[PDB]
Amino acid sequence: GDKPIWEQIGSSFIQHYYQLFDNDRTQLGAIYIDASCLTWEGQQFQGKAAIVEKLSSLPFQKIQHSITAQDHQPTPDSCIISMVVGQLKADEDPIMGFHQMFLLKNINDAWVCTNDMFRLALHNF
Amino acid sequence: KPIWEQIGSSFIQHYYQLFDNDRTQLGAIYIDASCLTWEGQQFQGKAAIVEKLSSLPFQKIQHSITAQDHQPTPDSCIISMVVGQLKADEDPIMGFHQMFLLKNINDAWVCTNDMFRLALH
Repeated sequence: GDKPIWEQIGSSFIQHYYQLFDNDRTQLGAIYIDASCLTWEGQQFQGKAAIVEKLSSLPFQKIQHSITAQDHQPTPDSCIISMVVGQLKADEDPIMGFHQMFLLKNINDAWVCTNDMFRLALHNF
Repeated sequence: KPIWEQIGSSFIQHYYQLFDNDRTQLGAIYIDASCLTWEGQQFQGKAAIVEKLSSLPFQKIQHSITAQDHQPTPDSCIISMVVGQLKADEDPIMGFHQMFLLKNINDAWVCTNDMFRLALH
């Protein structure tokens, strides 16, 4: 009928997440649940509480993301899985590349994030 | 190391070993209803997947993993995320991103979802 639902939901989710991320990361708790997991630069965080503290604690003042590419697929358990590739610009730091992954689940008529993995692309020096 | 990391690590080892050696044998780690997104293009089902992979235009390929992250999901699956480099034949080294969703079926771990993307300079 045109665009599959996972494409629609994934895309809108991604957009909403970065907007929140780029304007007020303290509001990020809304997209996670207690059983959510976050791996940020190789470090794992379990649970909404620990996740939000971590993200709230980043030393950036101004952050801006840019998506180069996003891919979405439905999973067998009816979840939505997405892979994002893009660039980040924080404060006066140099532009960095990153990759992000999200696993979405519909809970209570709502799509929430149960798994989030983020890793920066390092410059080969 | 946590259980999920042990499984993820092995799977990837398995995957790239096959990829780099006998890619026509990759079917072994997929299921009939597997899904592959390769550079933005979708390949649905084992048969489509295998053809696609077997058909890549190079003869020799080699991968190297720069970083690998693994997580367990609430529904018993495992998500494996990798960043790396590869060299195919005589082409220059290219950066890449790959992600896998692993499921335990019939007592073994298989890949149900696979997403691959080359990095841009």
